[PDB]
Amino acid sequence: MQIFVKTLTGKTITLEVEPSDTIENVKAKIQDKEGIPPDQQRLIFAGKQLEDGRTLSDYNIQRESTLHLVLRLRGG
Amino acid sequence: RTRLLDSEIKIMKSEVLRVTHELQAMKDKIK
Repeated sequence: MQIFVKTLTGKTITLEVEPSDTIENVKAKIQDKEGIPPDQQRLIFAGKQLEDGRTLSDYNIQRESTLHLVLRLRGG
Repeated sequence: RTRLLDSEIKIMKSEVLRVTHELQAMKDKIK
């Protein structure tokens, strides 16, 4: 199924996934499109933090729902 | 056995949060 990954840069990313897939596989797909490693990636669904140990079905993430993308921001 | 597969899903999800929990305190102590 398709989902939406909305950034805070006004940019919407679409990924073809399955409802039983883990979050880290989705972050691997984001790395496949972009080259950003998953430790630098954070995902938010309806104000809730996503953990890589669970699946999309565990958070009831379904076809073409909207995610949020915030990046790891460390300085110095 | 019906709710044994649903309660194991609650145990496996929170135990995976403990892997990020010990990683949260292991990362906080450097800075």
